[PDB]
Amino acid sequence: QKTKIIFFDIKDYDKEFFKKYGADYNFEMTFLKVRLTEETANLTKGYDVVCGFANDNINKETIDIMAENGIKLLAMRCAGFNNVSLKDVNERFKVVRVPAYSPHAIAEYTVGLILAVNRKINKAYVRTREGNFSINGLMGIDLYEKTAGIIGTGKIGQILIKILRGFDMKVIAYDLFPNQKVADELGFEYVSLDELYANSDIISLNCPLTKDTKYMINRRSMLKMKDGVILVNTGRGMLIDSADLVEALKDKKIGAVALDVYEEEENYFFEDKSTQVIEDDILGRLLSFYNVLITSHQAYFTKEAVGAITVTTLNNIKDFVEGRPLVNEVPQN
Amino acid sequence: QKTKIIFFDIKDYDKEFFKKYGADYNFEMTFLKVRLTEETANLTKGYDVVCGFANDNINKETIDIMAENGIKLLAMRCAGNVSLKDVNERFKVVRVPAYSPHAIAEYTVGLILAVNRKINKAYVRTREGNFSINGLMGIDLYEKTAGIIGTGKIGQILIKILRGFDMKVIAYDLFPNQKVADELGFEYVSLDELYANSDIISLNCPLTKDTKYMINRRSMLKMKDGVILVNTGRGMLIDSADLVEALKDKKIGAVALDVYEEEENYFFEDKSTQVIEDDILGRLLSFYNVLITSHQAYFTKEAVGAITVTTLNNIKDFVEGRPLVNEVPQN
Amino acid sequence: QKTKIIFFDIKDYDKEFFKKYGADYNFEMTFLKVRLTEETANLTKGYDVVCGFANDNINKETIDIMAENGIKLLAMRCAGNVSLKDVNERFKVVRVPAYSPHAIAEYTVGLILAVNRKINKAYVRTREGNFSINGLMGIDLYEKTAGIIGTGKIGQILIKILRGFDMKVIAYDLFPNQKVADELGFEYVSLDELYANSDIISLNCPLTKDTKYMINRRSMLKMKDGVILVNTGRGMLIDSADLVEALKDKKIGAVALDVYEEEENYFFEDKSTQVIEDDILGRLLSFYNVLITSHQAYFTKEAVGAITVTTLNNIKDFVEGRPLVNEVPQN
Amino acid sequence: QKTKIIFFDIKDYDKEFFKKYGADYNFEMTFLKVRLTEETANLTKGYDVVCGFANDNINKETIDIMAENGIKLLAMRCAGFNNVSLKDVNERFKVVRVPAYSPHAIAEYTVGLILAVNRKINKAYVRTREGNFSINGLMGIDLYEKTAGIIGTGKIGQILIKILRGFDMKVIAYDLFPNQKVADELGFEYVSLDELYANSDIISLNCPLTKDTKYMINRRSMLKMKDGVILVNTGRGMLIDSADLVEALKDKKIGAVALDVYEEEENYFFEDKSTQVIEDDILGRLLSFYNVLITSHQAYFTKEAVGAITVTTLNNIKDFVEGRPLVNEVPQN
Repeated sequence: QKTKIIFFDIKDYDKEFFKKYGADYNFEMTFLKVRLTEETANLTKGYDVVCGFANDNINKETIDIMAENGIKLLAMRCAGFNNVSLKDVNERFKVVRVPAYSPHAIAEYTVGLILAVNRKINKAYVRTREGNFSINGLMGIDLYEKTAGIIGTGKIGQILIKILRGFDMKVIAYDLFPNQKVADELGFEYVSLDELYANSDIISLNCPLTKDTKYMINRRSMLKMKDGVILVNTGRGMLIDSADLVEALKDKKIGAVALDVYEEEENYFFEDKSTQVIEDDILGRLLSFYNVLITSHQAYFTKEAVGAITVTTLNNIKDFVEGRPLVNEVPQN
Repeated sequence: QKTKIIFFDIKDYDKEFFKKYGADYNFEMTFLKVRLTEETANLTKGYDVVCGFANDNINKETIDIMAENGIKLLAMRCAGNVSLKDVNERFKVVRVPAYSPHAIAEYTVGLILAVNRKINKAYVRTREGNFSINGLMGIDLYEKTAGIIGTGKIGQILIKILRGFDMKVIAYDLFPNQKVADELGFEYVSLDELYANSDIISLNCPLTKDTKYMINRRSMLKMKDGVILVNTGRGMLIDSADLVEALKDKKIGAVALDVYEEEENYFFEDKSTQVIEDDILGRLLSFYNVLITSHQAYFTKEAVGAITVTTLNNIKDFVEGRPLVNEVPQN
Repeated sequence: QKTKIIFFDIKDYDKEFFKKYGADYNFEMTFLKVRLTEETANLTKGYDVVCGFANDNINKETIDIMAENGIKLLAMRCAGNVSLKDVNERFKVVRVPAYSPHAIAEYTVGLILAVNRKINKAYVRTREGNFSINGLMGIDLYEKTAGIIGTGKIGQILIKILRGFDMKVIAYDLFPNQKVADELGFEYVSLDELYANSDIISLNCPLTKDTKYMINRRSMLKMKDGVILVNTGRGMLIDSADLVEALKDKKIGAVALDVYEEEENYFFEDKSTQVIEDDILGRLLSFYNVLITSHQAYFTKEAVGAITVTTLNNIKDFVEGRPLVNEVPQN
Repeated sequence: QKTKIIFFDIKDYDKEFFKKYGADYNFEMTFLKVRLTEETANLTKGYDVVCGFANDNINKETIDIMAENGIKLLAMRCAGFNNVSLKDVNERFKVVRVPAYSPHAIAEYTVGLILAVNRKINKAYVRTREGNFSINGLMGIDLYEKTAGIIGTGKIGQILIKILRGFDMKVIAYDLFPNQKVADELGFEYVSLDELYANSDIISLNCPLTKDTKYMINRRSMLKMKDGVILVNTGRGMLIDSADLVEALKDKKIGAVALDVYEEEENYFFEDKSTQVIEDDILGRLLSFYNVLITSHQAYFTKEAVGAITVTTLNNIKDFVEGRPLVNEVPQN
């Protein structure tokens, strides 16, 4: 009678959110701790809907077993789907995701990254954990009255800008669709890229990836920046030409950099590669610089974000069962 | 003919700033990284001025050696650790506080976010090639309540930053300034109200008999489960043994400590190759949700330039026979 | 028609070895990394055989669920943690020890050297770009005395390795084998002699009422200052609270623990995002000269192949109606 | 009257060794905690002899001040002297060092490195320190009955071989001056390089650096090795073509590698570069591989070695004062 959903890779918090928000939905929900892989795909027997996540390995064999079991929808409770062999589904079931949003989580994370690399909080941690309370080399800069250059004045950039204005930073910004009323309200100034590069003590990337923003941060543009600039990217990996970023670090143009995204993150992120070789030379090199901080696309990861993802997942499933268009469908080609 | 100054505990930019701001004064400056203790006090021979730092051990023997060497002024950068009564007017003592309000408020926000979003933990994973984010979920600050204990200048800067996050802010101080509360958009409350309602609590108040161990088993009982606590004020504001129990009980969600009630035995030094004798500190260092840093909230280029200048002004005032603004009085 | 086996706690080479050595038997194998607890016990539905590991929590509820699902055999890899009396003959239980003597002796020498020469500490420095070696001085093993407690097969292998270093070796066992002592070149001694004379002490003996807390405040008092202690035997051989005091007093120079008296709450799991409730363990983890590893002395490719084979032989014997050599008897 | 010696960078243990062993020498010894640099060089006033160490910065200005102060000998209590501006001394004083020996410390260290990388002891440490008691990915191999290939059968190689024979490894070895009696006594077999490469599960470099051993471990020779080989070098940095070592790691030819020496260690070793950029790409890349362990020329560092260095330093100084040839002189060109 009720729609039967099997969930994989569930943590206590996921379970509580699905039971809490799903109370209104008329689904019958079973929560498993294991990931969805070919070892576990036969547990989908008897279910109508499978809910998956970023650690699953949803390959051909997994897909085949779920289709044979008559699964009709695979709902990913995340924005990525690189772990799904889309080409093998063949419309045997639909696939849906949850697009990234959570703009406060991400703007807040960005400021946490700026401060962590500016003030060396990660490095201090590793020292004190080992009983080393020396602070030599950990000096940073005050943000007060420095200039933040914000690339992108969407919803994430606006939240970011309002926080940095709270630090009494001076804020300049670049966007192809500037909004002068928001600039008046938050107290920042729109400028060209050239002006932003020349004048900014810290630079954050908060703009979408298009042909024109692809590798916008590269050798040429970093030459225009101030020596010692702090760069942060929680937007998209491909906004930065990573190889050039390595040279600018070496030349000392870039004072520090924090990356929550990476141009070839698909091969690395969300996975523990701590016991295997990292084949990407540029990533392996970035990980050895004292002033590089990398994190694995975690800017979103707050309980509020997770709760909204949970809601979107339940709405995804309801829309499917009611035959509505799937706005979060992942197309199979 | 030149005034001779020997510096101990030299770190980032100390040498360049002292040289730059000390020019045109006829100073001759010797810059050591080592600390001042009885084992290095002999190096003060032939100097007019010794300039030290908070972790020096300036005990009676150290004092006697410098007095014997005829030093005239001992100037302590960033200190609160001199055995002042053994000096006995043999030389003057100066103490230059590391009061740098922007640096410290900004650091506090960096600590809140680091422990909330587990940035330090992520770093240790990704450096080792582990890109899993399991267990690293935090909370949004937006629309949460921040409880700020102390509304001096560091607290005000902090509050204006957190109001930028659109946190709701309440605060406690014995000398409230309602004009600033109206300007920054916060509300003054009692300690009991602050404990009950705050999702984040920051300590930015002076250490008195009454604030000593104000955060303790009873007060932490009144806090919300999962509260984030940060302390960049003074170590003694927190009963550290009770803090260990409140972590175990899971009352405290996460804690960042830039100060520690017995930091004088540990801070600013590398003890990575010796035993830490303090049980409580050794225990705090093994919690997943404790971040300790070594009193480094002050540590920016701008702060250090201002401290350096204040230090040199005291030295110049001494040499020109004016009052030493930062002199520690004896008698 | 196929025998169905579900594996929990799968790690390095488990899947490949079970597949390789299990071929030609008509087994159908499902391989999970998760652990077996009441929250995963339902996954055993439809299986004939469950194959678990030492950190599973096989409590009454877990047992009841597997019995309800009709499992016939629970085979525990590397265990000592099943609530055996709740089983009540509803299924058979097997326990396959992680006894692998070369792996374990070799690991022990790697632990001695790691803590002596501070290799682990160096790693954390150089990974961060710190190539200073200050504080990392060790001692030569050549001509020092090694005290080996237990001369079973793991102890014998260890002793032959340390004799290769030209260490002098003394040993304690209640069942001494003088022929092996003549062959390997060591001398049997009392515990008091071993404590007094040993620069290195390794525990490689079984846990009985008499060896329980044999290393404690009194016995460590008899040891030489700066002694290196290693334990890859059993956690309970050491009174861990006394070990904390002996570290603080500086009696113990360095200690490597592959086992811990309460390891059953911690080992084999990632607790990096939760509180460690055990005070003593949290304190041991903050000493510079403590190295703890999670019962991994066994963990080589060869050991695991042999354990895998023994596991599969028990399963095959079950299916063919022969005695299960590693069955844990009930009644 | 007595010869006056000023010592820099003294640790408690150094002091105790100099007082203990110098009791027979008739020197007057002053021990300072500070390093010798231009900030401290005027403390050499009134002394006849300066005793220095690897963290000193003995540059032109330092040299000039010591010469003006009438220093006659600079004794380095270490084997290196890259931190001395030799060209500026101009025979104003002599410079002596202590050549490396301590063969037990170094053979013992080598085995500690082999085991650390084989058994992942360093990685386990970082995990348990963080409260992670998982052992996934930490599996090693038994040494028993595997084959160790030892390049160099000098005093260090012989000690190493006797230890590994204690593990009941099979040992084969290469040396240009083989000693068949030592091979009979220790139970190993001499072989060609080609045979050693083809047959060894672990390989240790314990041979001197000459034209023929320079980059002997390179692309071509590592192609001949077994996949998964464990390589250890406590001999000299230049025995390995480091760039090729990075490619062999990536290809998975090398299973793990432990380096106590590095071909351009002069720029890095003994110094804390944890708050600055590492300009050497190859070093920065090596530091990010899971199966690379680097340590800073510490194989020697035991109390026995330090005590012998102390003795050699005192003998250095006595030989100088008595006008004997200085066998440990560092020539100034």
